[PDB]
Amino acid sequence: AMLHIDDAMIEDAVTPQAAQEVLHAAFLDFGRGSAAMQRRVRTEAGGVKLSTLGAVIPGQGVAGAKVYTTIKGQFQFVILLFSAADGRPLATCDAGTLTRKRTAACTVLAAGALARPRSSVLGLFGAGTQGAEHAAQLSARFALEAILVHDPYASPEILERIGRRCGVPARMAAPADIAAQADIVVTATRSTTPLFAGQALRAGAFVGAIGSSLPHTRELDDEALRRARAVVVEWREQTLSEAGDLVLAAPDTGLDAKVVELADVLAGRAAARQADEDIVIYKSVGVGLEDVALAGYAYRRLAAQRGWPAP
Amino acid sequence: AMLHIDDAMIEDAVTPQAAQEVLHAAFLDFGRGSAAMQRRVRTEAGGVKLSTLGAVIPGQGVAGAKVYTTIKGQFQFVILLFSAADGRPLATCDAGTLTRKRTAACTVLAAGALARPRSSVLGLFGAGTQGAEHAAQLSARFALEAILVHDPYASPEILERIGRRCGVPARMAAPADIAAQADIVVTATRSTTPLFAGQALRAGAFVGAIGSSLPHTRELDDEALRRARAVVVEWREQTLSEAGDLVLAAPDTGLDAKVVELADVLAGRAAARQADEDIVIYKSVGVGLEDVALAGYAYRRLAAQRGWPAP
Ligand SMILES: [Cl-]
Ligand SMILES: [Cl-]
Ligand SMILES: [Cl-]
Ligand SMILES: [Cl-]
Ligand SMILES: [Cl-]
Ligand SMILES: [Cl-]
Ligand SMILES: [Cl-]
Repeated sequence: AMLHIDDAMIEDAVTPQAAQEVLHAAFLDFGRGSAAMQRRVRTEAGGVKLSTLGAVIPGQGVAGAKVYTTIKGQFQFVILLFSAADGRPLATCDAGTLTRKRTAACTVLAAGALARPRSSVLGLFGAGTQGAEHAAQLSARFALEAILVHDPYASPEILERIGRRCGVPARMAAPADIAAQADIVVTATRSTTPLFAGQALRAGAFVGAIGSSLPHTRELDDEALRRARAVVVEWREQTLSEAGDLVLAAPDTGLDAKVVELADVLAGRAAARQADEDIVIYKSVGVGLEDVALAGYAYRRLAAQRGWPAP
Repeated sequence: AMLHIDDAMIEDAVTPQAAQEVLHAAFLDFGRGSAAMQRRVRTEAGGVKLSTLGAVIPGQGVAGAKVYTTIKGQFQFVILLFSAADGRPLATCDAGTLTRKRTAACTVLAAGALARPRSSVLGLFGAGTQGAEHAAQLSARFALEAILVHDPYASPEILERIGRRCGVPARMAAPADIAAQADIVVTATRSTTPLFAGQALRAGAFVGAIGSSLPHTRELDDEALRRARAVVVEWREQTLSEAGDLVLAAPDTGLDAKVVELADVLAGRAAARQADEDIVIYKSVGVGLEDVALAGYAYRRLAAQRGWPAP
């Protein structure tokens, strides 16, 4: 059997701040052209979908792919890691915990660069495990004073849990109230219609639209995209095909000319925010660079800990 | 964790004849539209390539992807196999031996359909792993009396091993003499340019061009394509994009109108050979249907033997 890195191993091996460092470096490599990704490709027959994506990151000594089935809208994932030094397979890796940490770490990287530095109100659409991870990681990055939550399944107990975890009081709020009050809005839903009116967004707001990989899902309306100074994506290529919202946006939004790549933001090449008033949208799809980079870092850390071979 | 199938397990679990039966059935399914494939996709950075391809084959209860690195022409292959019934990951599978077996098995299916039935002279370009496996499986399928081999780098021992494995006298021969004398020609090299003059090919010949899957390399020349009655491919979408033997063809060759898919040949829909004198070319690049189908067969067979869960 190949070495298998499971979710519990990832939970202990990868801190949010390590995840942010690893992803920052991998994106800088991607921007310099010293790392490469495979776009997400989907195949389907008999109601069973198979998808693949991946990356080659020689700067971190790894290459890999994430492969997964989709059946009735449910996913089962395997990440497979190889050595970039000699090409040999290294390990398989669960995707659940890794994806939770990765999604919030990328949102933090983007908000750190593009949200107002003194942001103090976080709005959350969806307060399950991904929403809560975003709240924890963002609370560590910003001096937050409130977390406003919209999720019909949040309970007073979930709110106290998240509040205690973050050290910031969390409370329920209506969608229009979140949009109007929040400096940073994260949307983490399988919605197929817009979560709030673009008109309602606070001046200066950063929106991290995480949403879903599933067909027909979208969270933002044309107005939000039209209002935005910039729409930050992981990769020009994939994110402009993949995402429901970006593909749908009519020529009116001017979306095209305002799309900027995360690597350019992180490298300090984009100058995306011109003014305090600017709205910035970050659209996350998950690209193969991110999974591979974090699984490689986990492999390296667990190997050192356990006497596994170096990548 | 995951169950793993290694190269030694495939060597023992998978005969050529079984591989041919499994692959013939998978192609029929693909031909009927009930199975689907992912084209090969290649990603490269810092001299390290990562490739993926795969398939969903509900009829055989499996889906999966082969993922491999290439570093200086050297490959490391792993198949990730999933259940088409419930989507769950079933196994990792080393795929060195699998790849070797499936490529030769598919060429034997094509030759069985398209070469002269009483073919007795095999011409082989390339006496390495791939060429030798083709010679072995063809020696079982046809009543061969001679194997004529050209490989500019091979030692006398390699040739002696081929003769012994095949139970057929094997000798070194000049490319022009091979082309002139062979009933079946297999090209299994990394040559970037044609190996012999297409004008030299014997009337009636079946030519299995296996070595090239880069759009800038070709093993056959334009005259070969012109002379050929039919050029049979595994899947038009992939082959016509990848195979330099086809990409670089002059319009002169009439290639467009003579391309036929392997599934239509195996289903008895194609009638590709119109005359004994006809030359027929099979251009192979390797496609994900073959990998998935053979990995599923191996899994099922080993699972029955070892008590592993059913797909
Ligand atoms: Cl790609
Ligand atoms: Cl500020
Ligand atoms: Cl959206
Ligand atoms: Cl910026
Ligand atoms: Cl298909
Ligand atoms: Cl005959
Ligand atoms: Cl292959």
